[PDB]
Amino acid sequence: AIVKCKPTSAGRRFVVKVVNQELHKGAPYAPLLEKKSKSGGRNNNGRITTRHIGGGHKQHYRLVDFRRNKDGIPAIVERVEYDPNRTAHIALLKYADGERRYIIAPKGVAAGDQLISGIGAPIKAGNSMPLRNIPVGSTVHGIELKPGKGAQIARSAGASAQLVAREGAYVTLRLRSGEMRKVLAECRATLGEVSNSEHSLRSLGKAGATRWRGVRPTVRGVAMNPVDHPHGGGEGRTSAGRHPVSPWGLQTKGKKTRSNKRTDNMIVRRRK
Amino acid sequence: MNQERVFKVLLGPHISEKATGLADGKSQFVFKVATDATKLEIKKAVESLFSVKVQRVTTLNVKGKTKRTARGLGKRNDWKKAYIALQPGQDL
Amino acid sequence: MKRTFQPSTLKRARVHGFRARMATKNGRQVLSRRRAKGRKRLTV
RNA sequence: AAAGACCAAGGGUUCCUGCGCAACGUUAAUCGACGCAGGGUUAGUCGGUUCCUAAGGCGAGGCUGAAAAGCGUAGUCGAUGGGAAACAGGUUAAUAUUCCUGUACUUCUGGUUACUGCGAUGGAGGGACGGAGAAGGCUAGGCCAGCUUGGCGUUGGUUGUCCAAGUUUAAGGUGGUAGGCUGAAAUCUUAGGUAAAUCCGGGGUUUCAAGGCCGAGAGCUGAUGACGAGUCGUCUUUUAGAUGACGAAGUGGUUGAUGCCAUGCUUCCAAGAAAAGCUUCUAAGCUUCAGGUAACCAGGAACCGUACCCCAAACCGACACAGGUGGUCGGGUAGAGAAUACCAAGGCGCUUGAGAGAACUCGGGUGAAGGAACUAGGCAAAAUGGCACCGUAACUUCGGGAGAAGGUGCGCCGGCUAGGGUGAAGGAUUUACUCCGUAAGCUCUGGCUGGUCGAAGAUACCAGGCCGCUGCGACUGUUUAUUAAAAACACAGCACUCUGCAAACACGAAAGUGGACGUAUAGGGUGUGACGCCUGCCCGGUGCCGGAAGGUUAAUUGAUGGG
Ligand SMILES: [Mg+2]
Ligand SMILES: [Mg+2]
Ligand SMILES: [Mg+2]
Ligand SMILES: [Mg+2]
Ligand SMILES: [Mg+2]
Ligand SMILES: [Mg+2]
Ligand SMILES: [Mg+2]
Ligand SMILES: [Mg+2]
Ligand SMILES: [Mg+2]
Ligand SMILES: [Mg+2]
Ligand SMILES: [Mg+2]
Ligand SMILES: [Mg+2]
Ligand SMILES: [Mg+2]
Ligand SMILES: [Mg+2]
Ligand SMILES: [Mg+2]
Ligand SMILES: [Mg+2]
Ligand SMILES: [Mg+2]
Ligand SMILES: [Mg+2]
Ligand SMILES: [Mg+2]
Ligand SMILES: [Mg+2]
Ligand SMILES: [Mg+2]
Ligand SMILES: [Mg+2]
Ligand SMILES: [Mg+2]
Ligand SMILES: [Mg+2]
Ligand SMILES: [Mg+2]
Ligand SMILES: [Mg+2]
Ligand SMILES: [Mg+2]
Ligand SMILES: [Mg+2]
Ligand SMILES: [Mg+2]
Ligand SMILES: [Mg+2]
Ligand SMILES: [Mg+2]
Ligand SMILES: [Mg+2]
Ligand SMILES: [Mg+2]
Ligand SMILES: [Mg+2]
Ligand SMILES: [Mg+2]
Ligand SMILES: [Mg+2]
Ligand SMILES: [Mg+2]
Ligand SMILES: [Mg+2]
Ligand SMILES: [Mg+2]
Ligand SMILES: [Mg+2]
Repeated sequence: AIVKCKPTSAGRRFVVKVVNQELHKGAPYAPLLEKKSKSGGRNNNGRITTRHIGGGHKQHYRLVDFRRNKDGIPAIVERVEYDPNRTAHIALLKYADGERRYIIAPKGVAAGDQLISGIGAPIKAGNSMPLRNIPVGSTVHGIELKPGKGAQIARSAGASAQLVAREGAYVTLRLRSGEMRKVLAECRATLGEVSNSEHSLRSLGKAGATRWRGVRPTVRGVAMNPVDHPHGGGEGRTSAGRHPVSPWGLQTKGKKTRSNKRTDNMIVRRRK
Repeated sequence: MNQERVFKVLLGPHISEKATGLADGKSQFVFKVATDATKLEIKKAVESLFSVKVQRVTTLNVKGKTKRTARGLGKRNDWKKAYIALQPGQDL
Repeated sequence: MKRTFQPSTLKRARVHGFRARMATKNGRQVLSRRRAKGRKRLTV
């Protein structure tokens, strides 16, 4: 489902698109939609605070059910949809009581599949259960950190985590970052991989496609004047002239920035 | 209107050429009215006074003219005009 | 050639009118200053 | 395709009439957007207000902050969006979808009658929406013919296959069409819709398949009306302003929108407002009540704007300033066309003229012979230019290059000839806004030949110059508003690095907010800059990362000594 475009024009050369024909061709589920107005990555104060954000497409937010807390009641997937809010696909579960919900679609999940969450959920790659009921060695996604807070960890397209160890009240997961982390065994997770794993194979072909996604251009620091950037200045084209730093002076080649002593006990082994 | 307001609504007939032509041809009479006189208060006032039957009242506000003269820009008062149409027999 | 003044009475009111000035403390200071000088016009 | 007519913004009386000309008007002025005075703007349906919300604002308490305040919950505002309804004709010096005539529509209030479970701040539905493309169906508008009225042409001809003008008519009602969407009904039950639900959602049976929703437009009616050149009153009044009765024809064909069906359909990816009005369901309450429903009668629809200019002399530019100013309408012939030329409806000749016809300047026309010798440089100019057809190189990422290059034809009038569309007949479904089909007539596209005029037929306007080598940047894009458009910036792609979520990072004394209602295929920073082949050696310096045996080392503590 990776399609390379023919070079019928400049800007179409090097366009590689993910075209999923199994996605829903109609409208999303209206009761689960919600207004989502854009910021230009701008603050409470009206200040930017996050550069390169602006001018994408209008998007409805989809109310994705991250706390799959309808334990016991089975569901039918019955649809997989496109979500503009995330790189993963979403599936519209229809529960046995008729309630409809949106969840992150797992890898092999198609319309008509049966998903269930709870303690006694069968071990198949769409189901959700607390991490203590997940056998060691399973591949999981959408892992809670706080019981009841909802899925937080493995959520983007193709994301997954590996359950490597299980102590008393904690479970050790291997994140796709390579970090070994401790998670409460009471926290819920969904078995399997997240869908749309081929999303990384796509290539935008042109400057416009990045603008379609709401990303404004990045200007290099060496292209500026010294008043704007630490890398600015120089007659002719020059390098940074100093150890590379952010526009606010923080070194950006190495120079670890993690300063969270509160959560340090949850990190077994650290990788990024 | 349920008081002595009846006497403070109509300020007097309008004495234009358009007014007299309207009085003759149609049965409409142009009055000067208070600027806060509603169309219902004008109809009631012209019925209590003048002892006639009013068919329809239409009103318009008239901007006072400025006349920038003699050390400054003056201004005449804004005033309201009512076109009052009666039954054909009545002449007010 | 488009010039700097592009009149809009609604924008003029919302940026410089009496209620815009009375909404803040520095705006109330402008009205105090303009009353103390004796300006015939107070706001626009 | 405006230099015409409008809507908005902005302005504010500049609008019209009488009087007037000092100043204002780049001259004069009897004239005026100028002076004095008077007049002029009429709404249930237009636009506001009112209802509803977007971004955003303010924000009871609240949280935070030396103070001033900041942020924000409940709320409350905030259109550029959503939400009831009106058209034609007449009329003023100046208003008209507002006044008058005619015909409508919407929504409220009161009362009477008859029947009846009504009730939200809640549930559900609905409202309710993207880009592009297509092929239909209409309509406005255009043209032609017929008809009516008038004419018979200062000069050859013109009683005719002649000329001119007109040939109009809305909303609404009826109609449910082209066409679009969706299976419908009964019954039983139910982990859902924060509580309840008879509504919605889910589940199980039985029956029938045709029920429902939407929907341009046609026809009929509206309309015996209105309008209509003109005729007869002629008071007049010359310039023919008005003056009040009558008033002919008012029909077919074709073409046809960028308007409507259409918020439809197809397709794509970048995945496409909200809320209310509206329908429906119940909760608290209310139970002869109230309330609801339907019919009839009666009455109402308040307030504000409305003049006038609005590609402009009335707005933004100090000016009656060659600039700028959002949206709508936009006829004819030619034309692909909203280009262009000439015209229409309308509107103008741009507020100093009159001469003369020197140099020189500006903007053009033509030019002997030569043809880039000019010049820093072919700057400028000249040239090319349309359609159909033939033909077209290296190189290539296979798309291109390419309109490569280059060439042929082109007007007008006949002869023959091939097909679109529409279309009375007739036939069918002789069910009806039905289908098939149709002679003539209109209309569109061709083919083959012949003749003919001119120097010249893409005859005007309009309308690519082209080729070869090489540097730079891959490309479309962006930029020094006002001497720089580039090789600069961006860019897709690449890589390094940070970041485990109360993320890094950023703005904030803070609360909080962005990142993100995202979660390592993610987010930030840095550098490089499509693609192809690649990207070598150096860790001494500086930075960063990791380690911690040793040395040194802060506040602190205060042994000991000396007073
Ligand atoms: Mg980048
Ligand atoms: Mg850059
Ligand atoms: Mg620079
Ligand atoms: Mg610096
Ligand atoms: Mg250098
Ligand atoms: Mg009236
Ligand atoms: Mg009014
Ligand atoms: Mg104009
Ligand atoms: Mg004046
Ligand atoms: Mg005038
Ligand atoms: Mg003068
Ligand atoms: Mg005047
Ligand atoms: Mg606030
Ligand atoms: Mg307070
Ligand atoms: Mg409001
Ligand atoms: Mg609006
Ligand atoms: Mg007018
Ligand atoms: Mg609701
Ligand atoms: Mg569209
Ligand atoms: Mg003759
Ligand atoms: Mg049909
Ligand atoms: Mg007007
Ligand atoms: Mg100027
Ligand atoms: Mg002038
Ligand atoms: Mg001008
Ligand atoms: Mg413009
Ligand atoms: Mg033109
Ligand atoms: Mg020559
Ligand atoms: Mg020659
Ligand atoms: Mg030559
Ligand atoms: Mg030379
Ligand atoms: Mg020379
Ligand atoms: Mg040149
Ligand atoms: Mg030229
Ligand atoms: Mg020449
Ligand atoms: Mg060179
Ligand atoms: Mg370039
Ligand atoms: Mg410049
Ligand atoms: Mg330039
Ligand atoms: Mg570079």
